[PDB]
Amino acid sequence: HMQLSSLTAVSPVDGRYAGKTSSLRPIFSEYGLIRFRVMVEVRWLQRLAAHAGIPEVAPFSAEANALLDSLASDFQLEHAERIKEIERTTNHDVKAVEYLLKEQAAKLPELAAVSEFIHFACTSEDINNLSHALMLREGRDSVLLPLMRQIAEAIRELAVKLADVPMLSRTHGQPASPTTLGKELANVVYRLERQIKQVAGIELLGKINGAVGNYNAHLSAYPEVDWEANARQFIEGDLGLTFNPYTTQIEPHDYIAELFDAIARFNTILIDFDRDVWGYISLGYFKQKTPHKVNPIDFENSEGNLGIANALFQHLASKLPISRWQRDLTDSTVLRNLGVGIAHSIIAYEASLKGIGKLELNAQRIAEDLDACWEVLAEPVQTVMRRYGVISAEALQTFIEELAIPAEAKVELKKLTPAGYVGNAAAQAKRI
Amino acid sequence: HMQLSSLTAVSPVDGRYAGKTSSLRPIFSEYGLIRFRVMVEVRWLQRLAAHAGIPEVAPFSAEANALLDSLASDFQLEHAERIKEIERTTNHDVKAVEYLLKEQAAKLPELAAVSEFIHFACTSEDINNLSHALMLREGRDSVLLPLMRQIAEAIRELAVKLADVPMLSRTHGQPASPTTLGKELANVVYRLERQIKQVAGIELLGKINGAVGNYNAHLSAYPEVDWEANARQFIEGDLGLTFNPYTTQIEPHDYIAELFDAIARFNTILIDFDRDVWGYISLGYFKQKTPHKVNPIDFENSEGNLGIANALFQHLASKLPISRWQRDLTDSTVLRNLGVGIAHSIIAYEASLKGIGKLELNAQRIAEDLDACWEVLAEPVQTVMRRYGVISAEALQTFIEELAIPAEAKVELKKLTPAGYVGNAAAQAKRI
Amino acid sequence: HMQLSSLTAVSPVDGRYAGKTSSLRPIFSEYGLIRFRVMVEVRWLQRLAAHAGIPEVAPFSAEANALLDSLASDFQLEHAERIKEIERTTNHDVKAVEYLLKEQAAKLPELAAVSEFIHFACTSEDINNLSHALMLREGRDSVLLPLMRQIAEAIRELAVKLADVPMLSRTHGQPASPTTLGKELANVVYRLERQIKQVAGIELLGKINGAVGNYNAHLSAYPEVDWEANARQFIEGDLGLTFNPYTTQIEPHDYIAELFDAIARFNTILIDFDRDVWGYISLGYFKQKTPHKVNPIDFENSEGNLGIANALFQHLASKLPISRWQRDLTDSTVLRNLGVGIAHSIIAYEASLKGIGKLELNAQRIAEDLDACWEVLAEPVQTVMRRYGVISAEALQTFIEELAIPAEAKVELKKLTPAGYVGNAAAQAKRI
Amino acid sequence: HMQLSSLTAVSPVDGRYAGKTSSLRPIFSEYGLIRFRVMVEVRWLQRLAAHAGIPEVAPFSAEANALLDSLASDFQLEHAERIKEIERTTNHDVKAVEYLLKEQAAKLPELAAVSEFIHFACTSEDINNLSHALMLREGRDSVLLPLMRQIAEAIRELAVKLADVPMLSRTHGQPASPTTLGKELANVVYRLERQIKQVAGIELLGKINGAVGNYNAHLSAYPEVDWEANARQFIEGDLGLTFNPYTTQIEPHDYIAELFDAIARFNTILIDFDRDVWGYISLGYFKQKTPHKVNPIDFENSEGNLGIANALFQHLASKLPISRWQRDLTDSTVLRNLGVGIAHSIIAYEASLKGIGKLELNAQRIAEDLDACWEVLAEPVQTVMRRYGVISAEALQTFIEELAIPAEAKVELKKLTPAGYVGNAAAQAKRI
Repeated sequence: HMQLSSLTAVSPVDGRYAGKTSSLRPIFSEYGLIRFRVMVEVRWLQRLAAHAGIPEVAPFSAEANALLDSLASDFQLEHAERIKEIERTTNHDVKAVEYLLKEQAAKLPELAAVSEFIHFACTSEDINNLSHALMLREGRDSVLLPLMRQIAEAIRELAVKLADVPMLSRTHGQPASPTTLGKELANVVYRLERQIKQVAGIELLGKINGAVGNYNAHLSAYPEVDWEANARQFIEGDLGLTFNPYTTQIEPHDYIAELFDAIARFNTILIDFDRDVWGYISLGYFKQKTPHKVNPIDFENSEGNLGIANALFQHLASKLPISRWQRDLTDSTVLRNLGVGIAHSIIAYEASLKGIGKLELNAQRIAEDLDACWEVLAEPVQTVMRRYGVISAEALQTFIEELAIPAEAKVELKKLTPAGYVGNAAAQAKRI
Repeated sequence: HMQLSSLTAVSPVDGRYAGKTSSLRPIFSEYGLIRFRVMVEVRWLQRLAAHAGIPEVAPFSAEANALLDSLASDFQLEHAERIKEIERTTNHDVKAVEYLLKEQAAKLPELAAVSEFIHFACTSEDINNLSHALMLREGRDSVLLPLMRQIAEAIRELAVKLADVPMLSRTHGQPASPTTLGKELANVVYRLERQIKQVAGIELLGKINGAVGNYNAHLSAYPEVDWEANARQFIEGDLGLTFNPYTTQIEPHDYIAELFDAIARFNTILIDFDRDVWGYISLGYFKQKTPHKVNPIDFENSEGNLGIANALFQHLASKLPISRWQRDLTDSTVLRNLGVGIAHSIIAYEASLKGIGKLELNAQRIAEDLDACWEVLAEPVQTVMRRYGVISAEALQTFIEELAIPAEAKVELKKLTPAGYVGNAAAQAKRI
Repeated sequence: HMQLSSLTAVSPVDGRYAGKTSSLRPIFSEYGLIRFRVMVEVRWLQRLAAHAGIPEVAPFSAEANALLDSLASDFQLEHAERIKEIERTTNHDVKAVEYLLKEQAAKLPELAAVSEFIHFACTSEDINNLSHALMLREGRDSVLLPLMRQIAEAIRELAVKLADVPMLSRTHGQPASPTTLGKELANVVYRLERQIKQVAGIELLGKINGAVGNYNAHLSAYPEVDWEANARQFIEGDLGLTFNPYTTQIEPHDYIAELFDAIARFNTILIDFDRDVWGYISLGYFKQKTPHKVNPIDFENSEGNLGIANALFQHLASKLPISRWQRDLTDSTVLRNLGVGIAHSIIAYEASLKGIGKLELNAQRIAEDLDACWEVLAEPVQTVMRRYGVISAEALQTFIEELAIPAEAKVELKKLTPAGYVGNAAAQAKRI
Repeated sequence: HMQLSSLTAVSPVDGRYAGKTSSLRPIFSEYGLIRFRVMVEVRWLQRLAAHAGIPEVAPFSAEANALLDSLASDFQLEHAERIKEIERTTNHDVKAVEYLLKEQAAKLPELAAVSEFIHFACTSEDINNLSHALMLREGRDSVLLPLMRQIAEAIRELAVKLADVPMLSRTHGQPASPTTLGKELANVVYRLERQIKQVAGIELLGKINGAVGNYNAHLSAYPEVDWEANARQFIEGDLGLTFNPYTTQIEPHDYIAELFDAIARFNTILIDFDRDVWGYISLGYFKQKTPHKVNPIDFENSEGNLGIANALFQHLASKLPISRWQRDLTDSTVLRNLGVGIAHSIIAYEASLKGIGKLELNAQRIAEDLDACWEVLAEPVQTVMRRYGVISAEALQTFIEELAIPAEAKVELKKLTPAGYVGNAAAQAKRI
């Protein structure tokens, strides 16, 4: 038997790439799950204390709220370790959270007096689903989106820098009408930013409604309380999530599919970018900074990890929203992997950022391919001939002068070179 | 060699289920692709005719517009057959569309005079991408969304009808706090309608910008025309699509991934429904209308086709937005399958609708399971005991009377039966 | 409503590519399913006639066997059309096959006398599973494997032809130790032929054992007959398939997953080849026969169709072998698509063959890249230095002469050029 | 920042399920990769020492082989830690292995004398591909296959125990001809054992041929050595793997797809079993040992993990065998996940074994459903009537006596009960 460390970890998420994924440890690990379960339970008790229709839980003093707030906003590793020890006796992970809170409540008579209202009328999935939404919110807002925007801005900076650099296009791998290198990078920024907006806009849904979605227990004890209004206030007001009014025992997980589908679309664009840049490197269009070749390993590591991320995202999106009758428990183990596709994504984003920072233009190779391709000028000549109802630089001057076009058109056509035939690529690139 | 018919078709889309998919023949077949290519080319010529900066194409008479409008809005099978014959000579499908329009333009001297402006400055993908967006728009709006809404409304009608029918819940397959059958159906309506809104809201993106995205040819012939403003007017104003300002030779297909991801999420909810209903049938909770068992074949046929649809949607979403450099042509053959996942979806939707229409409540079996499960009343008794700081119908009356709870609580608790312990399921179901 | 033809077909299997998939119409269409159902039923009746333990069915005369053999080995479209008409009354597809055979048996008093033994003791899935295995056998052996072997042999011919052509290798897109173009093609042949052997070796499993796998009905009527021995004789001896002794109502479909996984592996190698050849074309290493560029469209069409084929193969392999309890009917509709992944595969194989036939070496471009890369000779110099314990052609001659290596080694090292540094690539390529 | 432990690990492979996956730490972690790289390098040096055509490396003394054998067969964590420290200076993981071996060789003048032949003529992928094959071999043979066989034998034991227990079948969820519970379990054993044989039979392929597959460096230094024969001897003879004679820089990874496809097929059968058992539990056919319901959580945890395993297996099988030209490096990061699908598989296998061990027959519920379904006897009555050319127990006795069948048939038919109508299910189950 070998002790666990990054050297011995089976998955490279916590192994080879442990340093790239460490920002997810407070969020998606069992520690993070425990952290958010504690937060939800604490806030639920505070909600009952604030609710005048639940007189059995009175408003808390500053002293009692200080203790509760410390558990919900300054959670310590020792609390999670204690919950793991408690779970040895409860054989149930959410019940262990309840008992930790009961142990903490025993420190103050004011909290001990209402210890039986911890988890009041709740089912385990009331705590779990809100925890998952809060985990996804923190992962999305504090880790994933910042890296996504860093990629977009890094590519934008290069697109503007290279906006005026003419470059031969390749369609089906072969010469095509010219563009600029900055324009080809700007195209990627625009696609990535569409998906960033979609990722940021996904509603993160939560519920709190008891065993099967119908507030049965709540209404047996407190028939006069509007539990649906309380649930919406708790979820939207206290927790800052979006309310899901119709559920079974579980929140149905459609929004997780929505979020993972959006991240996967961002990742697909980044795969396309990683492969195109690998190709530009193979052509010698980029070189090493400070010609020394640039090794494309960072783009390749990114590409490999994005494919794994997307395979996990696709599976979770396809499988999570199917649950037998009022639920089966297959989702419990699967939801322990909410951070794994995110981990492979952020490994890839860091790698793509590292690769982008190594890129320096090799203008000589770019110009070499463009000047060797005067065939790209057949298209503008044909289009000008077509307007007026009608290869080498030397041949172009004699051909154009013999055309039945206005002399002003011949003057501009005769000045045409492959590097000049870029349309409005540069203006489009500059304003990305 | 065997002649093609629905009996000999290799794919069941045009074979066994030809009658279920016939509404897609005007849209996603090669006929539909040709139809929309013709429409785009006609509208492009009309756009140039309306554009004062393109004086070489003057506004058309009513007579000339009548001919053009007939091709763009009353397209005939004979025109598509002629395009297929022309393609034998052009060896190029978009070029065959151009030649058909040139043949039609030859009928009127006014149109013949501008025949060289058909396809002016366009690349094949300018026509193809707009065609694909228009195909997806018609398929989504006229075929897919109506069926999706029919499913939601059919389930809503049953949910309201059955809103008051108490039913034992099953979590991990085993008895749980009761609900109503109508509530369990209402949950599905709510999920489906979220995805319907997402499907309807996807932007269908188009571009028209020449060979590589930079208007190179347009600007060589007409340097003074604002071609980007013209493209947005054509796409948003004339065609009613959403403009994509940054592309390569192809429109990058991210929006197709967005649309297919949304349809797939709807389909996942419907798989979940098909399987749950199969389970309710297995329990005998539904019977045949007009007890005669109901055969669940329609739900099973739906479930099978939804899985195929989603596999195709996932592949197209994952693969289409990756294209080498300024494009490779792998997307051309793949985009001929835009209607195939939609076809399997609508086969499944029709089957689910047929199955829903066969369902009739078997109240005896539902009540039998509920009355045989007094264990579900432990939860409300525990919760009431918990509020006040504290199985059979006969045992419940003696147990409750011995509790230290207010007599008003004992009166309500003693009246508890499994069929009565439904929380607010009925009110939630009725307002779906 | 539009009449069905290849122009109006929704799926390109029977649409744009109808001419490429027509060889599957006798096999995987509803016609093919019907054809094989008839074959199985006829052979089953003949098996009972030959079985001395079933005296109620006596051996058939030559006249009666002539009629039966015509249905089982010279099946006509009119019989399938009649079965479709009969199905309008039976509302059951296998029952319609039974009634067609009863109608044919009515033509001869000898067959009419035993018409009630058509389908004797069978369940629908006894007929269906054997039909599916026979469909897969004919599709694999008569269509798929011949095309797979054609690809392997076409690449082999080019590998041997080009075995001596030195070529710069590219690892991570950048120059690496040289190989020969023929060697790089030979590598593909070897991989493809491994998968061909695996495809050909899959056992195609069948069963015939009544409603749930236990011969219940057979044993009630004929308790003294060894029905398991009869089933193995029918399946292995009469039909030439492999016997599956343990099933439920359905044959469990694991072997279909085995077969589809093997075809998918062949297809993955072919995708890799299609993309590598697209790359060699982009480098100008191949040109058009009879330099004129070769358009790589055939490789791109192949690549696109292989991805679709593999997505369908993966879904059917993953979903078919899961069936609720003694079976659910979701497999029935899915198995109508057995030929669809095969269809996309053979579309791709034909396209790859067409592309291979267009390839002609462009020796000038290949030699140009090799001579411009003397850096590849650092590896052999280092290795020779390492053996004995120790860039340009002019610099290499002076560097080698100063080394403390045997003079015989310096003579061979000084003769080193990039095009000569190919190891044993040519000998490996020639013997593929 | 949080220190890594099982509590803080992002992936549940090394987190919640660390205790279930610990047997993979010596194999698939970075430690395991390093361990096998060291083994391959040591054995390669020993191969050169044994090769008379490489006189520069003489046979090793017992003392020198003792040191080398200790590194290759008694590898210590401290060696892997040292390699990680060395990698800080080399910036290259395989080069760090080379330097560790050079440091160890410095301990003995005999080994120091040939330190420059460590890694002689090798490329990094020569070491990596053999390491991967050896990792897969140990994972398959020492961890995966033993658990797979444990599942098969555990189900076999229950199948034989329950071989005589009659049970109503359910097809499309509804009553069907009876079977025995042991027969339904035996069906699973047979399917699982077919896949076990396939998993065990996959060839694990290796190569050792330098930078691009052509032995370029080897032949420059030792033109007279048969390096292909040496490679086959090393791989098949010294390492016990299967030789792959045609590769590029990488071994192409087809065999990894073969292995992962086979494991995935086993896993699909186990998903089917997990779901069927969940269903039998929901029906009350199994209860808790020592009626107390059995909670199906172990089957649900298994089912969830099998789906994740298969998604990873499918992705690696589909992506690994595609590598640009003579290779791209996307496979390097992906191959760090070789153990992750295996980890989710063994988590699921342990869970399924735990669930199987909790199952105890509830004969009362099984008999209750069977006796309430006399409709299953229509099939045997119809079949007997059909042989001779022709519901309740009381109605069956009067109906059978009125039939024109031999009196011996009526005596056996009149004795028919649903629980007796099991065909040969029991004999098939007993011999599994």
